[PDB]
Amino acid sequence: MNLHEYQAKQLFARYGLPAPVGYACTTPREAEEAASKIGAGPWVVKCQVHAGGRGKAGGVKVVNSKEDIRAFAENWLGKRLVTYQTDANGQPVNQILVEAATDIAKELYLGAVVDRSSRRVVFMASTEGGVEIEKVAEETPHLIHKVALDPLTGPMPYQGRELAFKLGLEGKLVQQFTKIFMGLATIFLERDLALIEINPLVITKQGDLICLDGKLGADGNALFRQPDLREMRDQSQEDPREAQAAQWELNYVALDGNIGCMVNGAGLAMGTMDIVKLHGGEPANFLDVGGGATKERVTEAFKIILSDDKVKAVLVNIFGGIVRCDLIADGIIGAVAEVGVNVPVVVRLEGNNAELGAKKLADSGLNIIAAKGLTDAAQQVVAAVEGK
Amino acid sequence: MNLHEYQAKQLFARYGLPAPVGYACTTPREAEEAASKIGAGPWVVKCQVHAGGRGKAGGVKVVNSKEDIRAFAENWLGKRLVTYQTDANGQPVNQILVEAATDIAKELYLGAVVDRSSRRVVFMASTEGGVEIEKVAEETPHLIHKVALDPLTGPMPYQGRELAFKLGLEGKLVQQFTKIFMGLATIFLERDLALIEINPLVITKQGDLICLDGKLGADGNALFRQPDLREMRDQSQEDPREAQAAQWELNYVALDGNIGCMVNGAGLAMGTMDIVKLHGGEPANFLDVGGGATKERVTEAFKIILSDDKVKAVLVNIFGGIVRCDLIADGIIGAVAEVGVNVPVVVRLEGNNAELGAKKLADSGLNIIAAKGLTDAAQQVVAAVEGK
Amino acid sequence: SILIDKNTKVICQGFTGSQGTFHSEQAIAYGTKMVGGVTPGKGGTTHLGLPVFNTVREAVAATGATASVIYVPAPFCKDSILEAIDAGIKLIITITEGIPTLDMLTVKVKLDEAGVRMIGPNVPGVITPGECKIGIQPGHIHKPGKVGIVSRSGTLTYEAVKQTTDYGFGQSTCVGIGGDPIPGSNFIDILEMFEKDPQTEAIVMIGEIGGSAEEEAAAYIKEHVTKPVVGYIAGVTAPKGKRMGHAGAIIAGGKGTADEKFAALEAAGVKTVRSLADIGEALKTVL
Amino acid sequence: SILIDKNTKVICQGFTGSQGTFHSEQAIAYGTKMVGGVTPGKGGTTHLGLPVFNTVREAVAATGATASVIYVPAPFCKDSILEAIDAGIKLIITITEGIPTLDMLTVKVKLDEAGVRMIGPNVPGVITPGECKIGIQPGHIHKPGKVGIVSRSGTLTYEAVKQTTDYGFGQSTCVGIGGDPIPGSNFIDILEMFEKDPQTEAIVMIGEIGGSAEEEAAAYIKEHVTKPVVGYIAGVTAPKGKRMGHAGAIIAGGKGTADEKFAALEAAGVKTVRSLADIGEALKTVL
Ligand SMILES: CC(C)(COP(=O)(O)OP(=O)(O)OC[C@H]1O[C@@H](n2cnc3c(N)ncnc32)[C@H](O)[C@@H]1OP(=O)(O)O)[C@@H](O)C(=O)NCCC(=O)NCCS
Ligand SMILES: CC(C)(COP(=O)(O)OP(=O)(O)OC[C@H]1O[C@@H](n2cnc3c(N)ncnc32)[C@H](O)[C@@H]1OP(=O)(O)O)[C@@H](O)C(=O)NCCC(=O)NCCS
Repeated sequence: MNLHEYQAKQLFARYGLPAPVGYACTTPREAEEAASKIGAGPWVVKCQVHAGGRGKAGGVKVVNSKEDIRAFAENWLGKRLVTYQTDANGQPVNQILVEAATDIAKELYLGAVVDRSSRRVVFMASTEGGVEIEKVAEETPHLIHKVALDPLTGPMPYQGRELAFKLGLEGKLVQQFTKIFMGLATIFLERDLALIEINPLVITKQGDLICLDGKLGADGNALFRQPDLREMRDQSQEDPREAQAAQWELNYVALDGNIGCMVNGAGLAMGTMDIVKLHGGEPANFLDVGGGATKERVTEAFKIILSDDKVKAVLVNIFGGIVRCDLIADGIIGAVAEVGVNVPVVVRLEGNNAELGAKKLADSGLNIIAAKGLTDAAQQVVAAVEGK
Repeated sequence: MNLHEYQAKQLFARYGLPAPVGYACTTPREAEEAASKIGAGPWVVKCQVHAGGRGKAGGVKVVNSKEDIRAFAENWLGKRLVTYQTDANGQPVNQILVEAATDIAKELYLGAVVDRSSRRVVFMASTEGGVEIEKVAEETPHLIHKVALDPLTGPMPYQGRELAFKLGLEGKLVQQFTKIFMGLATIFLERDLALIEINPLVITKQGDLICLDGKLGADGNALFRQPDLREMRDQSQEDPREAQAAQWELNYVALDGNIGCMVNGAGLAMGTMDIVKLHGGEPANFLDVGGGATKERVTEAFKIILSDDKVKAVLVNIFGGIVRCDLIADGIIGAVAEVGVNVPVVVRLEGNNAELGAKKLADSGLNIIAAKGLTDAAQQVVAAVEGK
Repeated sequence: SILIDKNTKVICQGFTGSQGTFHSEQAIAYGTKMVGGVTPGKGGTTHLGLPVFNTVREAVAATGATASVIYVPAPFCKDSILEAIDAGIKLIITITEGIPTLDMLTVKVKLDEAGVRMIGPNVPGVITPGECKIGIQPGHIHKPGKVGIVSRSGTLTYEAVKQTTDYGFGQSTCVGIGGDPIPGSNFIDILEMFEKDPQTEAIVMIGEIGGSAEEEAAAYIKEHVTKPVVGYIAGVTAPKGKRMGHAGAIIAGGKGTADEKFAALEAAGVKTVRSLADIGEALKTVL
Repeated sequence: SILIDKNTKVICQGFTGSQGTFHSEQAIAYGTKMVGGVTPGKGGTTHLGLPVFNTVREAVAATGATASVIYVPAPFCKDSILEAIDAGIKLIITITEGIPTLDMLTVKVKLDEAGVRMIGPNVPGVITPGECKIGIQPGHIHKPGKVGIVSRSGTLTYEAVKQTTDYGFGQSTCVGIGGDPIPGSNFIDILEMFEKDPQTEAIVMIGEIGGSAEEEAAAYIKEHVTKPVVGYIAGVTAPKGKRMGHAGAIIAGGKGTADEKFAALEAAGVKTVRSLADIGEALKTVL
């Protein structure tokens, strides 16, 4: 799960890591009243949303009057900021972070993730701050530097210095940097983070390192032992459906398309979508039942897939599972009738008595086709939509 | 450095580990007034000294009246408790620990140290509580159980359970034990301890695990990063001379003998003593100059060795060093005159111009012999004392 | 075949739990040599007609088992896996889903260092048709054979498993290496096995978007694998951004795309198939 | 000879400090190939006529050195040793005294795992008479020869070193493994070396009370060493209880006594000597 910028800076603070002085506000009054608590302007107002590119979108501004702060807060709180990292529908702004302006001398990049290839936590540092690192990697690689934490010894200082010297830092800035490396590396391990991204790590005109902007990504799987990160989850930041699909042990994700896919197994799901859009067709989504596919799960699954209206036909593909294909076919029927499914459904049962199951779907009456085989079920779902 | 029992229980507490309710008192009034703060008797009074065997020595008693507590405190505070683990001169009692009596059902043993052989921190558990484990090892080995912490993963729960099951524990006691294992193992690592010894780890009539008595040994070398343990050092518990020898970068330790040995190098020191007591002779002590053997170090070294009066002759054996043998010989002379050494000294210089040095000691006049060779210097120091 | 066989003796950690029970029965009925299980606090009892122990060491000593299968909830796996490693077990199959990535990061180093092999976590298991079955894969869609299967996906494996059984090719051994960011074994581990295995005449490699395990397997295949390999990558229609079911499922940095992997596999000499339905055909070809 | 020689190229960590400076000069004057040193923040300067770098990696890349000697204060060794291990250095000689035992516990595992050899900590160093000298041992009391020396003690080594030079036996190589509870190398490590070394005709093993490294060496000697070994254990007059200079110096548990070790060595076929003065004689005998 992702944390808001302000939440990350809070953590950073907690670990003795420099961040601009500021406050997260939930109303224009709070926003403007924060200007004084901070000091003299100009001040920086930033919408708090999980996606990036907030700058380009005008979700970040530097002002010089309580009037502007007030105006800015007034304009965004409640609205939804849409950046190049948000879906075309953007994300709600429920807090405006108001902090002090920083005298930027140079912008650096510091970040960490779990390198799947080297199977270690890797910290990256670059002199290319304020830039898409993804890009820096592409164009100028030799400007990115890495180190891997040793699971046996923990983050060591010589590593922070190595990066500091690569960045050409010297004097106190080297020690300062080494501290931030040790600090971040510790948060990463102790808080079970999946990613850290200090972009930019600023060197001020005054000559000090400060984290002007930070993005933290936590490891969902570790949340049971991360009570604090657990409480910082901001539901309003991700697609709602995905959220309920979750408590309902489903796994939703939407796409454009017109054909709804309901498969059990993330692999088979992508494979199903792939095969559908191979026979023409257009995958309207990715829904991984979860296997424990019971009748309720199937009824909920149908609701979520059909909560969207671009869906013209639903393709069910259940291979294996904990329930016998006949009981699975019933859940498909009972759900189609209850949720009052109003679309042609093409099922593809597999496993125990998929025979009897396939039949239960033919005699049901409901516009529930019962394809024979993956390849087939494809063509038929593709067919049932052609024209609409 | 060692910690008092009360200091250890404090730490244990800090880590959520069960210990009797009690208080460390420095005056009879405090002692007796603590009885009420605790609850109803009987209560347990225990002298606080670093050595063990306090029980046998009568330094621990179970009382049933404020009058006794008062009496007991009154009798020990200021006195020196002498046990089989203290030198025949005992150790000062400056605190009396007063805690609640415990309903002991069974006594177990839990302890940990750094096994030099396996190069790991090893925890030992046994059902032989209240007994010298050293003994249990000798007689009944199969009753001792061990586990080693993995430097890579840290203390794991399955390890605490392994020990718990060996001890025949079951039910809540297993989980309880596992907790104490995890707790102790953490203190050991986080606080850089060299040893932990919960003897006995008690199972109460009420059916719970509690640390009736604990002994913690910290790693001196890590004290720079152990500010708290650093402040708990109780100077009054170890021989005073050794203490000053320390700030004076010397390394003292006394024995019976009559011949004082002053060597540079712990190895050469024991080797010197060994060779002296090989040619008859009697090593009165072990003093490792430290090599940086300057004139002041030598003058201080002579004071400490001669702060004792069983010393009839001093044997100096300086091989190598940072100062040229002639300058070393001067320090020997200047010290013998200043400290007014009143004993026959037999030096054995080696290294740079040990020639000129050896001479400076002959023409000095002082009763400073200048032996030629290890073997020789021995016989001569042995000789210079024979008769006194 | 690789990893297991008729002789492999297995103990189950988390044996008295819902899933440990249910599947141990299935493995039992398939004829897998289940010699017992472990559940702290239940040692001394018998379950599914087998001894239940408190510690893995007790079980190993008592049964001489060498492989352990884990059905312990995520919050406790690091403790189960590390215990099994320490008890002497040489093959661990962790079915569990949800282990913190940092946990597996450490365990992976341990496993390596201790010379212990682990399939998983987050996997259906491993199966040698006719001989041994450790996991949750449908035993009825398999058939002793000549094709080896490795898959980052669970269900997809089944599609392939059925196809090879349907073309009467049979399976030498099926291995689900799993999804998770840092797994016990990767493609290159299992591939090097199928290569050195006589009974395996051809290989089916199933991957998906995310990471670069496949890209790395590709280079290995090209430089070390000789037997024919048919490959399939899912998630061509998957969009950048969200994680598709698994965490390693996201296609980030403009890398780890399905097409990227396909090409690399192709350039490595691997018979790729665009539709998961033609895996059987592809084999029929190369065989 | 073992460990080092005329060709060994050395870098010094903590090169610009008092001791790093003083002794680097001594090693320099002895003809040891000091190619540079490392001191964070002083990279780019030259010291004792040699390049000073900020990181070990820079130095290794710049000089191709393979051995590093450490003169860094205890509070920072774990960081120096781990850096050197990671920079590719294959031989580390840590002169430092005072490293927390838990630090060396971890480092020891690392060293092993990474195939890196370390003499120390808390040692005088290593010296191959006439060829290479890394440490603080007196170069003037040595003499190229046929006897190899291993010692848990610093100064004692010198007594032995002088005696062998005085009987015109000469030293193949001198190694102080150190006192500290968990050292980089133990007797068995160095012994196995002297054994496989042609130039070494006889061995002198110096130990002391505490632990059981000697007892373990004894069993090794008896089962694997063929060359003659003269042994000496100090601390026969040492009393149980206090630590004699070193932490590993205490004779606890009624074990690790001097006499205990003597016997074991004797039973192993080692020529023991009761007086450190007769080490030369003992050699004269066996040689
Ligand atoms: C592992 C998993 C199956 C467990 O589910 P489960 O069986 O319902 O869990 P239960 O609580 O019923 O059983 C767990 C058992 O673990 C045991 N246990 C706990 N810690 C243990 C340990 N360290 N060692 C051994 N057993 C342990 C307990 O015995 C418990 O059962 P019991 O106390 O009732 O006897 C579940 O967490 C999971 O990961 N599911 C997803 C698996 C998956 O999808 N894999 C992908 C394949 S495609
Ligand atoms: C190691 C020891 C010699 C250091 O003593 P020292 O030279 O006086 O210490 P100094 O402060 O003068 O020098 C240490 C240098 O380490 C350097 N340093 C610190 N951390 C460093 C690191 N990680 N890497 C490299 N150099 C580092 C500094 O450069 C410092 O010198 P500088 O900053 O002045 O240039 C001392 O701590 C010690 O252990 N003495 C006992 C040794 C012993 O008795 N051994 C037994 C043999 S028998």
